[PDB]
Amino acid sequence: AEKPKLHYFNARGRMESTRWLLAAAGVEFEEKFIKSAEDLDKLRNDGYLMFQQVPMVEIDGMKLVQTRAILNYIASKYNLYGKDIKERALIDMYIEGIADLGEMILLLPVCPPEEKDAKLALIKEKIKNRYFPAFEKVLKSHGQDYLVGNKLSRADIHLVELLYYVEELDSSLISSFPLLKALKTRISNLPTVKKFLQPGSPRKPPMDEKSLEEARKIFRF
Amino acid sequence: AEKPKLHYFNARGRMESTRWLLAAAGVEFEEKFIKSAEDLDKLRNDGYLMFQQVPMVEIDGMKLVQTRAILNYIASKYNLYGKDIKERALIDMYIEGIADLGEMILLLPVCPPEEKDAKLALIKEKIKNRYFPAFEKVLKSHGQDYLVGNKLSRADIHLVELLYYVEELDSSLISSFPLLKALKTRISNLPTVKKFLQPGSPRKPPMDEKSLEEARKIFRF
Ligand SMILES: COc1ccc(CSC[C@H](NC(=O)CCCN)C(=O)NCC(=O)O)cc1
Ligand SMILES: COc1ccc(CSC[C@H](NC(=O)CCCN)C(=O)NCC(=O)O)cc1
Ligand SMILES: [Cl-]
Ligand SMILES: [Cl-]
Repeated sequence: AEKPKLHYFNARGRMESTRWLLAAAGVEFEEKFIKSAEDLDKLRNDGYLMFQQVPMVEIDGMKLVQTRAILNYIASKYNLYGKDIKERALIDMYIEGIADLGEMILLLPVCPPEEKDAKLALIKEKIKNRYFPAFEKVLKSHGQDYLVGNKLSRADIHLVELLYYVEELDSSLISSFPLLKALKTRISNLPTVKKFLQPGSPRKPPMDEKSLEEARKIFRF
Repeated sequence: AEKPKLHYFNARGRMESTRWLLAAAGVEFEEKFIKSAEDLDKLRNDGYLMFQQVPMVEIDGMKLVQTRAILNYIASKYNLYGKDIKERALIDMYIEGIADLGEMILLLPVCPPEEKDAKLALIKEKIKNRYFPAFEKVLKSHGQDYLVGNKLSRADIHLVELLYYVEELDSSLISSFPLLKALKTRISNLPTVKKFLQPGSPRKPPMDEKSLEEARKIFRF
């Protein structure tokens, strides 16, 4: 066959959820790091990018852009997208809420500086009052180890990734959600995830000021 | 099975793409209009909104929130999500680019007054240089009447819907893109879509200042 090839810059950004999903599925991948605007232009000029943007993933003869297109494909291929159309609907509903919260956290450092205090507070309010309660409620309702179908799915993976980012933001926020804490523990002990969490995997660190500036350069924003 | 029931306010907003897809599929549906913050609060209190937000669609016993979850389910249910995983990947890539552009357009009236003109100019540059070229290129690649698999899919529907919104912004934007023009025409003449475009359907008008203010009251922004 061949290893999926992930085109992005050397940072979490919009590619990190794909790294998590592939790693969780046990799929070895290669990365080709964009180091400059000229590298990105080369991808564009070569016809690699449908909308002149990355992430792009080379997989199974396709050149897929758009995070959701990439993740949907990987999830379906590796049986992490539930068993039927109704389980998929629960998965999609859950992971779109996850993606909303993740997007708020992702973009926080590019908030206008004058807006940062209020928005961080609103993110924390939403975690405590909206998102964490929603997921805790799902887990409490069925009492099962996984979010959907009593079986590992992408929803468990995407959620637990987000829990690591929320921990980085403020380690107290999960304190009143024992079922989310338990899910974090369980999923982090699955062999593929536990390996990804260990030093040496493709897992990327928090984006520092420098890495963000590098993004600003490469992507012209 | 129940008739799908769409919960939203009486406007396009985030529910319009669902109205388009159900109508195109020939699926009869009902709408219950949120008229006040109090109506929204009742749906929230009563447990029907996973993330305390609408759109919400009651379909097949589910209370589905998140537009992409709703659309993914409807598309699968009505054979508008292609015929295999690789077709779904093209569809997803295409409709995510459509959603990106649609989101820019949706949010224009909520731009700070002094940023709006520049935002519109940027949207127009993206239409002409990024998005319309990408979709024209797809249509020219196979020369067929539909974007994917030589068969109607959700991609054709979401795209043509967007072409109507672009027309409202500036009827000149499509002028250099004859294949998109022709898709607009053909999809608009499909019996179901034709009927949806005619008066007295659930299709919603452009949101005016009065409807935007109602949104501000109901959703408290
Ligand atoms: C907060 O950290 C980051 C770092 C990088 C990015 C940009 S990701 C690269 C970008 N892709 C997209 O915006 C795709 C979104 C599709 N829904 C990109 O390629 N930008 C170049 C461009 O748009 O011209 C965002 C936040
Ligand atoms: C430009 O016109 C509009 C009109 C209404 C809306 C808001 S749609 C209702 C809103 N839902 C969401 O934001 C869902 C997004 C999930 N990806 C909502 O229910 N707001 C209430 C709240 O968030 O508390 C946005 C632009
Ligand atoms: Cl993306
Ligand atoms: Cl939504």
